[PDB]
Amino acid sequence: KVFGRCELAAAMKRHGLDNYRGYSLGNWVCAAKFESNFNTQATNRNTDGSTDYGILQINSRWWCNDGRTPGSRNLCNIPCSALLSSDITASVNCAKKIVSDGNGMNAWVAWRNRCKGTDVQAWIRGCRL
Ligand SMILES: [Cl-]
Ligand SMILES: [Cl-]
Ligand code: NA
Repeated sequence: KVFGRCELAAAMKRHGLDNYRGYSLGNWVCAAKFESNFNTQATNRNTDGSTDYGILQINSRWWCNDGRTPGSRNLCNIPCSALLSSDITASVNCAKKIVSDGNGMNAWVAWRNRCKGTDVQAWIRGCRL
């Protein structure tokens, strides 16, 4: 599923991301735009052999099982495929774990490079929230 901006903001808010660990909703919408272009089916292979999955591009080295990342963990206790669903529940639940890990939203390279320090509220402007 490819979300609209406000549609995604609304789903994220309902799943409790607005202000989660102090990150305003616009941070999460911004991260999703640049990680996945709001596409839940987005995948990207990394040099280390891990793969990023879903709307928040969650990586198999640590967070999910895909059966093909030797030596990896599955901290969210889910198959990576769960992160590709039209229903964002699994991605949000796992994202809450990631952002709690120690580095906050710096765990998302696109967030650090394209969202951090910008007017992130702009991502939720105009939305009925
Ligand atoms: Cl694996
Ligand atoms: Cl933080
Ligand atoms: Na894994």
